[PDB]
Amino acid sequence: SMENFQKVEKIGEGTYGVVYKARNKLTGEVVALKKIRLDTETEGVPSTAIREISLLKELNHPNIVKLLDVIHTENKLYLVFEFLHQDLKKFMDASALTGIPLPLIKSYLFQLLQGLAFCHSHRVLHRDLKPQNLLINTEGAIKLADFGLARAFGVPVRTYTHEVVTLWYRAPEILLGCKYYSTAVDIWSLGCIFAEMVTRRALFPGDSEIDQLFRIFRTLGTPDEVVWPGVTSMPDYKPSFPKWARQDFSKVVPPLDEDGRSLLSQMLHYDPNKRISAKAALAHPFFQDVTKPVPHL
Amino acid sequence: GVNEVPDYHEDIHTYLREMEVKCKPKVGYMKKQPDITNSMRAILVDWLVEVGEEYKLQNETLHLAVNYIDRFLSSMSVLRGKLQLVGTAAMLLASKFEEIYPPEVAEFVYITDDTYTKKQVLRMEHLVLKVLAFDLAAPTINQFLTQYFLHQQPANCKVESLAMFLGELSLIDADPYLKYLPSVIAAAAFHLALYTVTGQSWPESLVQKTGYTLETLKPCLLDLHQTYLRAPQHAQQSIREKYKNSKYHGVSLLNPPETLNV
Ligand SMILES: O=C1CC(I)=CC=N1
Ligand SMILES: O=C1CC(I)=CC=N1
Ligand SMILES: O=C1CC(I)=CC=N1
Ligand SMILES: O=C1CC(I)=CC=N1
Repeated sequence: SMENFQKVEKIGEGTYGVVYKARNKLTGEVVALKKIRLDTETEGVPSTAIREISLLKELNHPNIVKLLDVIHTENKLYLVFEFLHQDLKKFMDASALTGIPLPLIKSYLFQLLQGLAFCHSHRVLHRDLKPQNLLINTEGAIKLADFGLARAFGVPVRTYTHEVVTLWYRAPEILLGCKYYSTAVDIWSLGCIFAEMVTRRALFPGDSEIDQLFRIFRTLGTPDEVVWPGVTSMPDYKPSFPKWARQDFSKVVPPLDEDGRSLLSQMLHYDPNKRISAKAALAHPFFQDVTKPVPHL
Repeated sequence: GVNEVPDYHEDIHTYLREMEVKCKPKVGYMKKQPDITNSMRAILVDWLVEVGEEYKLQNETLHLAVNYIDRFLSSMSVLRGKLQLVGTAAMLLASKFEEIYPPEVAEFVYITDDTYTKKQVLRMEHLVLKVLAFDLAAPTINQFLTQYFLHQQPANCKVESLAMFLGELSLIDADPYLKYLPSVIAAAAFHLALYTVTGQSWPESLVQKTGYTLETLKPCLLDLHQTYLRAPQHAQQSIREKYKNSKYHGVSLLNPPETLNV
């Protein structure tokens, strides 16, 4: 079954066991293999994998990681993925001192939005966008990956799982514990990620939910009904929240131009309804001159 | 606002339609099954409705499960003794796909009265997965209804509940409803339901959306009216029992119209 794959090295470890880089012995293709142990006497195939496999089957776009195969045994599932060089997080950290060229940031965000526009146009929410789940190659591409916390949604949306994004990239609607959430949460995450590519530090690194909330208010201004209608009649909103002012994106993301700051604010808007869509954002003036640079590796 | 995904409603609709074609079962599968029949299938789906009600599962889960069952029986000969095994396994898969808090496998074994072992349920799960090649993201009648209920400017709980009900009745009966796409059955249920309550028809807004006129929706609407009319006499009652409850506003208890006008 796996006789044609030669293991090279371990490259990660996530929801399902360990991910290994491997080489097709016959074709020379390099791949990432994900090994999922099947609970044959207890729970069977985990819901995470049913969702990832089924959803990645549908989603065929240049900025979404390709699932190449699923190889079954009685006792294990191997998912065969295209291999990409490393994740954005590792690239970010490697670029902590040199910085990331603005042209590459723009290219990356553009592709991320193209990938994500595709996911939303196909009744799918990613719900775990964070640098560690975005893969880059050496030729200048970036791709959405790790679709384990993904969910095919209906229209309108219904109540979905509340424990979703990693805290730092969690949208205010989820924090405040709203009954419904949608594509806006994924845009919020990308917005967090844009900022992070620019500064190479996380935008809202909270220790807790209450802290996460305070971190956002301090930066974007404690929201009110004039900015976010309904914010005060939100489940976990408190009248007591201090009233900080919105910080100038010229101190927030000093390196970012007039177009960048505009698109960012749009991506980080409080109200989900007024928050930009991936489709909208693809048109934004920021990307007018977008190129496809190669990253320094 | 953003919960109706305006910037994407069109693209999703287009896609669901394209997908409901590929995930469509074989219309004449029951003839090529030597040992199982529309009647037995009816019992199965009715049992899933119960199960759905006992475990307070979503309606969408039930729809998916039935989609999984028809496509498997479209590829695999199954003996009568194992028809339930397929259905339990499908409900299991749909729960895993769609529910926040799916029942544990043990509870899927409990509902088959120990007809089957856990090992059998779990093995059938994998086999179902291989036979559908993990294409589990099937568009359902509900996925179309929820979108149709949106163009319903006068939002009616009664209309919304009633359409769901006609929706589910269609699950039971391979003949005729295997020969209609989910999008169609959703419209016929949605038309039939609106009329019965308000007096109104398929709205133009939904004609422009779907390309579906009442001319093209008539064959289905005919069978549905029939199904609605015979509903109290149907050998399968779980859905009528279901939609008596306050939750669904007793729409089942309502008397169907007697004529449709065309
Ligand atoms: O049997 C195997 C497992 C793995 I991971 C790679 C190659 N062969
Ligand atoms: O064998 C396979 C491959 C893929 I991609 C999806 C499901 N089964
Ligand atoms: O497809 C992948 C997964 C992982 I973990 C690293 C690189 N490529
Ligand atoms: O236990 C059962 C199974 C079935 I299929 C129908 C009713 N009861």
